[PDB]
Amino acid sequence: GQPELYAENSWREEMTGEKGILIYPRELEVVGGDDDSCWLWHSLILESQGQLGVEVPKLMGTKHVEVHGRWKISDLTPGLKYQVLYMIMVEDPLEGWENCPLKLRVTLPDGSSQTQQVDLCKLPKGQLIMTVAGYFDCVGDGEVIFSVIETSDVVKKGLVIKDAVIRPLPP
Amino acid sequence: ELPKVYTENTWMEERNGDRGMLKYPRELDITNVDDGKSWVWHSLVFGSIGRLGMEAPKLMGTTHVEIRGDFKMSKLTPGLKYQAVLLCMKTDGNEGWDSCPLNVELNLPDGTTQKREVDLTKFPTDEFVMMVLGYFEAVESGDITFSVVDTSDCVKKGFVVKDAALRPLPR
Repeated sequence: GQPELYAENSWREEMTGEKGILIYPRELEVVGGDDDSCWLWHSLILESQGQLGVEVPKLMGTKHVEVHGRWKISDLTPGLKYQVLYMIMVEDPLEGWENCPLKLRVTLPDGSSQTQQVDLCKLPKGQLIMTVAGYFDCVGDGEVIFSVIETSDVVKKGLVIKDAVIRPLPP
Repeated sequence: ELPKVYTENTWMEERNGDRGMLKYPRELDITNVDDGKSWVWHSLVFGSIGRLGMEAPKLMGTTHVEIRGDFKMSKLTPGLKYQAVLLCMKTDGNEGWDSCPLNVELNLPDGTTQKREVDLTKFPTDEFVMMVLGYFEAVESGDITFSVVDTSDCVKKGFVVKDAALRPLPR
């Protein structure tokens, strides 16, 4: 079980060819990600399979939650509508999130922004959760930037980021 | 060695509770996968920094390709429309696919069966494809099974399985 196989973190829809992207959190920009009192990095396990091959950060107690991803719009399939997702999980101990929803944001090269909010206190703990950060049309150039943010004046813990996903909405 | 985050092989959409599920290759039934010759287990490495692998099988040379899996309807969202997929990759150096299509079947609890033949020469090389096993609307109970099979005389090479998934239609 030793030979390694390196592969691009992407997929193509079979019938129509559109490209989707997965971004693992080691390739995101995690503010304080190198500080174990802020984020502590874990191996993601599924007991019946073994390691899933993803190092995931768990929030350990910081007031400043800021995670950014980015992708070249021109690297995706032209003319399609795309959706940006963040796959997350909450786990005990959870703290600091009451009335401070996690903010998800997509910003486009024209400067426009879409923000969603997720109340972490209402999520079932341990479940992998698909959250929608926003939508964009694959036209033009530049980078789409997709973030999760909570910077209120309160220590937070218990959030795990599994990955970000940029997926096409094909016919 | 990293601390662990344990998962279940399902996910749920934050916005409405809709559920998906998936199975990784050690949870699939792959004929002869441990024979040391037909398939070889690789460490499948996605990402470029902080890389961990997942154990995944690569087809090394056999005439007998038989991949099967099953899912519980009760783990899905009743009434929701699903797409069943196999995330797989045709690799550089593949052989035998010119005259041997994969026969794909998705079997639903109501006794119905969806069949198709997949021409792997039309897949891109060295990128994962979401191969479509079928489409259905979930009900309360029952077993979903699928098979991807070819046992023809042609010696087949160069095919990696990542996972099988039942996902809500992307929207």
